[PDB]
Amino acid sequence: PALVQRRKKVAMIGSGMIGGTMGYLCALRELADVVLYDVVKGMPEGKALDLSHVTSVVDTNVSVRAEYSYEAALTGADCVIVTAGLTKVPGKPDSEWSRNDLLPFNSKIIREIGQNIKKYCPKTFIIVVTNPLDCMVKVMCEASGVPTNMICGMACMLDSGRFRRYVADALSVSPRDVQATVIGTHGDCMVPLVRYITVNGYPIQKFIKDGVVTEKQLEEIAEHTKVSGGEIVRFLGQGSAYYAPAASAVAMATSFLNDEKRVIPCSVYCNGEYGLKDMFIGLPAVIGGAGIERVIELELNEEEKKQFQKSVDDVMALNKAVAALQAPG
Amino acid sequence: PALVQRRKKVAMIGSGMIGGTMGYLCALRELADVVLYDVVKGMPEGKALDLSHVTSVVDTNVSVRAEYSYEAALTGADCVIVTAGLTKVPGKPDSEWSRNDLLPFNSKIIREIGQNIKKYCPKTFIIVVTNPLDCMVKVMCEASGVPTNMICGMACMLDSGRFRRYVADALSVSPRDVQATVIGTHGDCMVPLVRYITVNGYPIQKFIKDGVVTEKQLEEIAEHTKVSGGEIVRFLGQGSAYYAPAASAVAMATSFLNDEKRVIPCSVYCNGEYGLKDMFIGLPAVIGGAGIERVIELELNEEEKKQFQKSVDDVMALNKAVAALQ
Amino acid sequence: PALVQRRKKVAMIGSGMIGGTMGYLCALRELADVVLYDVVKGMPEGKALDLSHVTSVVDTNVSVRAEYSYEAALTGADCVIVTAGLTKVPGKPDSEWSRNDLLPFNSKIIREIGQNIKKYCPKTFIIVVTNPLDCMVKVMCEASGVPTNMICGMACMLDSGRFRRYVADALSVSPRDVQATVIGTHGDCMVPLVRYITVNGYPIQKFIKDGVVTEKQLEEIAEHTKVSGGEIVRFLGQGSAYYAPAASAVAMATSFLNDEKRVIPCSVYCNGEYGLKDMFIGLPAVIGGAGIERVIELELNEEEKKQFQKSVDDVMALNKAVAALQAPG
Amino acid sequence: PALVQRRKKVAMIGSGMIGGTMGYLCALRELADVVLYDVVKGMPEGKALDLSHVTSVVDTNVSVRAEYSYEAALTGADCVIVTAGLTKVPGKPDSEWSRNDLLPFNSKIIREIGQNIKKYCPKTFIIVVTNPLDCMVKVMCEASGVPTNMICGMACMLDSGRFRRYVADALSVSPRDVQATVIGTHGDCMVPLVRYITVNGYPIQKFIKDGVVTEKQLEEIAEHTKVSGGEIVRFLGQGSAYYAPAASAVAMATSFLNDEKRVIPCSVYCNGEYGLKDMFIGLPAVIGGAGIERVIELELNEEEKKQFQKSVDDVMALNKAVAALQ
Ligand SMILES: NC(=O)c1ccc[n+]([C@@H]2O[C@H](COP(=O)([O-])OP(=O)(O)OC[C@H]3O[C@@H](n4cnc5c(N)ncnc54)[C@H](O)[C@@H]3O)[C@@H](O)[C@H]2O)c1
Ligand SMILES: NC(=O)c1ccc[n+]([C@@H]2O[C@H](COP(=O)([O-])OP(=O)(O)OC[C@H]3O[C@@H](n4cnc5c(N)ncnc54)[C@H](O)[C@@H]3O)[C@@H](O)[C@H]2O)c1
Ligand SMILES: NC(=O)c1ccc[n+]([C@@H]2O[C@H](COP(=O)([O-])OP(=O)(O)OC[C@H]3O[C@@H](n4cnc5c(N)ncnc54)[C@H](O)[C@@H]3O)[C@@H](O)[C@H]2O)c1
Ligand SMILES: NC(=O)c1ccc[n+]([C@@H]2O[C@H](COP(=O)([O-])OP(=O)(O)OC[C@H]3O[C@@H](n4cnc5c(N)ncnc54)[C@H](O)[C@@H]3O)[C@@H](O)[C@H]2O)c1
Ligand SMILES: O=C(O)c1nonc1O
Ligand SMILES: O=C(O)c1nonc1O
Ligand SMILES: O=C(O)c1nonc1O
Ligand SMILES: O=C(O)c1nonc1O
Repeated sequence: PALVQRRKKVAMIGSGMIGGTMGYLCALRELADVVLYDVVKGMPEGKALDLSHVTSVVDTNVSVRAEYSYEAALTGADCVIVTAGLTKVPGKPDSEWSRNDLLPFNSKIIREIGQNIKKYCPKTFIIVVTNPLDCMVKVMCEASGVPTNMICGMACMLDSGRFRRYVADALSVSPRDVQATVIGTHGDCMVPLVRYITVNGYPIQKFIKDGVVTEKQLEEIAEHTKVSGGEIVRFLGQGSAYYAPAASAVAMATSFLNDEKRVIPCSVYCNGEYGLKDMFIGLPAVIGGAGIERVIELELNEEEKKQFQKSVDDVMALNKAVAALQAPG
Repeated sequence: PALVQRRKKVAMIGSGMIGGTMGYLCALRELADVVLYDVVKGMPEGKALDLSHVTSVVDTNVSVRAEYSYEAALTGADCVIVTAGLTKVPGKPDSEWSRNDLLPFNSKIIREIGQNIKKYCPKTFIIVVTNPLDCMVKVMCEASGVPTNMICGMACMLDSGRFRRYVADALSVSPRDVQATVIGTHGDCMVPLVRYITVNGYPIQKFIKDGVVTEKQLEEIAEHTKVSGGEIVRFLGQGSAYYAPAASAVAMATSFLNDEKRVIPCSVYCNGEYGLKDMFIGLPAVIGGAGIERVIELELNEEEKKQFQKSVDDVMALNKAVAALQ
Repeated sequence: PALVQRRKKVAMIGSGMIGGTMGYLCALRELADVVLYDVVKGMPEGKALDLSHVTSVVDTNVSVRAEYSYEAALTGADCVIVTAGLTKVPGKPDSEWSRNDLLPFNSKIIREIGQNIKKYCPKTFIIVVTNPLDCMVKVMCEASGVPTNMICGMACMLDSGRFRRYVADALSVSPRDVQATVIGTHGDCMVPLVRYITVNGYPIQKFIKDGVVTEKQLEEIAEHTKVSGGEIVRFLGQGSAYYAPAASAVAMATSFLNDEKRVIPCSVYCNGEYGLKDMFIGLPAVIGGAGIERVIELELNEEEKKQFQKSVDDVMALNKAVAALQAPG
Repeated sequence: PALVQRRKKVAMIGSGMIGGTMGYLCALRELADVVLYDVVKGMPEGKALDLSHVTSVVDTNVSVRAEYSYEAALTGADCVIVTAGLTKVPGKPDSEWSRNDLLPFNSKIIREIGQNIKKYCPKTFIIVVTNPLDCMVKVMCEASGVPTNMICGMACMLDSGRFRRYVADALSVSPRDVQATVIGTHGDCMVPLVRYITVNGYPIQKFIKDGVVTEKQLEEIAEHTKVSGGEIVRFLGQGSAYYAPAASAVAMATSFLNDEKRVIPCSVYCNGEYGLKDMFIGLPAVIGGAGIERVIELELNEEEKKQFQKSVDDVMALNKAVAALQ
C-alpha cells in the first residue's frame, strides 16, 4: 500500500568517528534511517553493514546505508549532520593542537557540502560539527543558502556537557541536575559561565556558602572545560573526541525531529543578540520542529562580556580570513 | 545455578490507582520485580496478572505478584512505596477536598504498615505517598524505626512537575529544561519558588525582561500549582491524580535503586534546617544509593519565609493532631 | 519560524482506563501529542492535566489535551485508538462476563466514531479496541470508509502476550524470546496456537520431549490464555484489564508511526486468506508506515482449522446480526 | 550515609574499538559504572573522559574511569567483557583475513586476563569477545577458574543478528520479529540454521511457499552471514566490526545483570550437548542472574549435523593448537 508514515532520514556527511557514532545512536534508538557519506569509499559500506547488524541485536528497525554520491546521500534528508573534514594538521605536535589550524583544510570541504545541500535538500536542518565550528557554520550557511533558523553548529552542548560532568562530580549529583553553560566560539576562548551554574535551578553560590565547593574549584573546572578537547586529543594520540560530540549532535537533531523545544546552547545565527550581526556563535537556544526557535540573550556582567568579546574576536577574525581567501569559484 | 544478580524488588503497599500505576512503570522499564499488596481481596491479583501480561507485550522480564500478607509483600523489598489509605473523605463535597481531613483515616494504616516494615524489611528505603503526606512520613518513620535517611515522602516532585509544565508551556520549551521547585508541606500551604525558576540554569528574570512571560503570569502559575491537586480531584469526580504521582515516586525509587544522585524535592527529615527538628517537610534533596544523601537549605526571601512558616505551621499542626490520636 | 517537523498526533477516542493508560505511554515515551476525548465531561480534562504533569516528571515534551468535540479530537490525528464503549453489562454477574453481550451497547458508538473519522481524519490509521473487537473493527471500517489496510483491531497481541507470559514462566525465559500466537476472534473461541510455540524460533515440541514442560501444562496455558480476560474481570470487581491492552495498542500504533514493520497478530481485513472475504479477524500481520502491509497465512492442521472455523463462525454471526440491526443514521 | 544500593560495575578489559563502544552503551543507558583498561597508556583515559562527558549530554549518571592496573580495573566488577587482543595479522592481506590466525597473538593475553580475574573478581560474569572466540573462551575458563555457568563468549548473537538483518530485509519486517540462529564456531564454519528461521514463531517454510523468499535466496543469506565479518574487514581497511559486536556483548551482560533470562546464542561450556565435553562452542542459551542458566540442544538434520561437525573440528583443532602453545 502507499507509505503514510515515512521514517525520518538523517544524512551523515562524513562517515568518520563522529559520523559513524551518530549513525550508531540512530540505530540504537530507532531514531531514523541513516545514510553514511564520505569521500573515502569502502569504509562507509563497512560501517553501514555493521550498523545494520546492530538493529537486529537491539531489536530496532531503521535502514543504514552508505551512499556514494551527494545526490543519493542528501536527497530526502530531514537533517544533515556534517563532520566531513580534518581533525588534526599533519606533522603538528599534539601539544599544539588548535581547531583554528584546520581552517585552510576544511573551508573548501564545508563550502562544497553546502553547495550540494542547496542543490539536493535545501529544506533540511543542517547541524555542522566540522571545525573550526563557528566559522564553518557561517560558511555552510552561505554556501547552502538555507534559512538562518535551519542551520546551527554543535559545540556548546559538548562544552557544557563537560562543564556539567565536572560540576556534577564535585557536588556528588547527577549531571542531569547540573545546569552549566558554555557560550561563545568553540575554541580556546569559549566562555564557561561559572556565575550561571545551577543545581536544579539552585544557584551554585549556595553550594559555595554551604562549603561544598569553592570559587577556586569552579574556576579550575571552567579552565578544564576550556581545554578538555586538547586533553582528549593528547590522550588519544590519534583523532579527537567523538562519543560526546556524536551524542550532542544527535540530541540536537532529536530535539528538531521530535519538536522537543529543548534548550541547548549551540552555534546559532545572530541578528542583534549580544550585539552581533551576520554571524554564528555559541549561544543558548531553543531547538524545535521549526529549527532554532529562539536565541537566548543572557545578562552578562563586566568580566563575562570581556570573555565573550574575546570569543567574538576569535570567530570574527576567522570569518574575515575565510572570506578574504575564498576562491571565487 | 546460584543466583548472583537478583533483580531489585519494589513492594507496592497499596494497590489502588497509584500502586498499580507504579507497578506498570516497573514492568514497562523492567526496573524491578513488583509485589502488589492491599487490604482489598482479589483486585491486586487482577492488576498483577494484567501487569505480568505487559512484560510480554513490551518485551521485558520482571515478576509482578500479588501478596496478601505483610510478610510476603515486605520481605526482601529493596524499596517500599506506600499509597495505602483514602483519597477523599466520605460524603465530603469535591469543592472541600483537603488532604488534612484524611488524617484520622490514614494515620492508623500508615502506623501499622510501618510496624510491619520494622518487622520484615527494616533495611528498605521507604517512599510514602499516602496523605497527609508530610505528617504520614513522620508517622511512618516513628513506626518503622528506619534511619532518617532511608525514608522520604513523594510530593514536591509532583508539585514541581506541575510548576515546570506550566512554565514550560508559557515559555515554549521542554519541561526538561525548566527547573522549578516547590518546597514545604504538600497541601494548600506548599511553597512554589517563583524566584528560583530557571530555564536550563538561566534566571527567569531575564525572560521576564525579554517579555516572554510576565511577573503576574508567573504568580498565576504558582497559584495554579498550589491548587492543581484539587483541580484534578474535581475533574475526575472520583479519586485523585495518579499518573504524575506514580511517575514521581518511581523516579525517586529509581534514583535510589540506581544510585543516580538526582536532585529531587521531597519530604525529608529535618536535622535543624531552618530551625526545624524531629519532623519531615518538603525540601530539595539528593536521592542516591544511600537514600537521602543531601537536604538543601535554600535562602528564602521575605515572602518565601512567610509562606514557608505557614507551611511549617500546617505540618506541625498535623503532627500535633496525630500525636493526640495515637 | 515555519514548522518543519510536526509531532505525531494520536487521538484517544474513549478516555476511560485504557484511553488514559495509552496517553500515559505516549507521554512517558514522548511518542506523540495526545488528545483525550470522551462523552464524559470533566474526567478527560483531569487525566490530560495529570498526564501533562508526567511529561515534566519524566523529562519529555508532548502536548496532552482533552477535547470535547469530535472535530478537535480527530483533526490531524496520525492514529486514532478507539476504546469508547462499555466493559460489562450492568447487572450481569462477573461469572457470566461475555464480550459478545456488549454488542448492542457498543455497535452504535463505534459506527458514529467511524463516521466522524471519515470527516475529520480519513487518512488516519485506526486501531479499534472496543469489544466485541473483531465485529467492531468491521463496523469501524464500514463507517470510517478508510482503506482496509489503514484499520485493524487490537486483541491478539494481548492474547498472545498472556500466552507468552505463561509460557515464559513455565520455561524460565524472558517473554521477549517466547513467540506464542493467538489467532481468531477475541473471545472464548480465540485460538492459542500451541503447535506454533517457539523459544527464539526453537519448536516447543522439543521442550516437551526433553521433559521441560508437559502436554497438559501447555493445554492449561492455552486454556488460561482463553479465559484470562474473564479472570481479570472477576478479580478486579469493576471494569476489565487495561495495562496490557493499552501497551498492546500503543505497540501497534508505534510500529505504524515509525514504520517498524513489526509482525503483530491483530484483527485485520481478509481478502482471501484462510478462505475469508470482506471481514476482520485476528491474524498475524505486518504493521508498517503503510498500515497493514501483509497478512500472514499460517498452514493450519485439522484441529487448528476446526478451532479457527469456530472463531470464524462467531464473528461472522455477529457481523450479520450487527448489520441487520444497524440504524441507518 | 552508608551505601545500600551500589551501581553495577562492568570492566572493559581492552579499550579499543569494541571496549570503548560498550562503554558508550553503558553510559548511554546508565547501565553501570564503567572501567576502561588497556595495555596502551593514555588512550583509555581519553575515552573515559569522552564517555564521562556523554553522561551529562544524555542526562545519565554512571562513573566512567580508566584504570592502569588489573587490580583497580577488576576489583568489584560484576561483569568483565574482554576484547583485549589483535584484530588482524600484521602484513596479512585483507582478502586472507582469518580469526584463527589470531590464536598465537591473543592466547597469552587471554590467559593472563583470566589469572587476574581469578585473583581480583572470581565471582564476576565473564564475556569473552577476543578471537578466535570459542578457543579464547576455553582459555579464559581454564585460567580464571570461574564456575562453568559464569563464563561465555559473545559471537553467535552477532552472527545471528546479521542472519536476522538479511532475512528481515528480504521479508520486509523488523528483525525484532525474525528468529534466526547461527550455532557452532565463530568462523568460516559457523552454522546458520536456515531450517529454524521463524517470523514471530511462524516457520520460514510457509513464507517460501508463499513466494516471499526462495530457498536459494535463504541459502545466499546464510552464506552472506558466514562471510559478513570478512566483508566488513575489507570495507573498513583497518580493524574490524565493532558496533554490532559491542551491542551484542552488552545485551548479554544486561541479561545477566538484570536477570532477564534472555535466550541468546553464545559460546557456552559443554557438558555433553552434542556429545561435546570440556569445550566451548556457540549454542542457544539462557542468560540470567545465575549466568548461563540453560543450554538448548536443538535437533539437527543431516546437513546441519555435517556443518556442525565441521564447526566442531574447527574449534577442536584450535584448542589442540592452544594446548600445544601454552
Ligand atoms: N564542534 C565540535 O564540538 C566538534 C567535536 C569533535 C570533532 N569536531 C570536528 O568534527 C570533524 C570530524 O571529526 P571526526 O572525529 O569524525 O573525524 P574523522 O577523521 O574520524 O572523520 C572525518 C571524516 O571526513 C571525511 N572527509 C574528508 N574530506 C571530506 C570531503 N571533502 N567530503 C566528505 N567527507 C570528507 C574523511 O574521509 C573522514 O572519514 C573534525 O573537523 C573535528 O575537528 C567538532
Ligand atoms: N503525596 C502526593 O503527592 C500524593 C499524590 C496523589 C495521591 N496521594 C495520596 O496517595 C494515596 C493513594 O492514592 P490512590 O489514588 O492510589 O488511591 P486509591 O483509593 O486508588 O488506592 C488506595 C488503596 O489503599 C488501599 N488500602 C486502604 N486501607 C489499606 C490498608 N489498611 N492496608 C493496605 N491497603 C489499604 C485501598 O484498598 C486502595 O486500594 C491517597 O491517600 C492519596 O491522597 C498523595
Ligand atoms: N480488544 C481487547 O483486547 C480489549 C481489551 C480490554 C478492553 N477492551 C474493550 O475496550 C473498551 C474500553 O475498555 P476500558 O477499560 O477503557 O473501559 P472504561 O469503562 O474504563 O472506558 C470506556 C470509556 O468510554 C467512554 N464512552 C462511552 N460511550 C462513548 C461515546 N459514545 N463516545 C466517547 N466515549 C464514550 C466512557 O465514558 C468511558 O470513559 C471496552 O469495550 C472493553 O471491552 C478490549
Ligand atoms: N566474537 C566476536 O564476534 C568478535 C567480533 C568483533 C571482534 N572480535 C575480536 O575482538 C577483539 C577486539 O576487537 P576490537 O575491534 O576492539 O580491536 P581493537 O584493536 O580496536 O582493540 C583491541 C585493544 O586491545 C588492547 N590490548 C592488546 N593487548 C592487550 C593486553 N595484553 N592487555 C590489555 N589490552 C590489550 C589493544 O591495545 C587495543 O586497544 C579482536 O581480537 C577481534 O578479533 C570478536
Ligand atoms: O572539543 C573537542 O573535543 C574536539 N575534538 O575535535 N574537535 C573538537 O572541537
Ligand atoms: O496533589 C495531588 O494531586 C493529590 N491527589 O491526591 N493526594 C494528593 O496530594
Ligand atoms: O481480554 C480482556 O482482558 C478484556 N477485558 O475487557 N475486554 C476484553 O477483551
Ligand atoms: O565477526 C566479525 O565481524 C569480526 N570482526 O573481527 N572479529 C570478528 O569475529
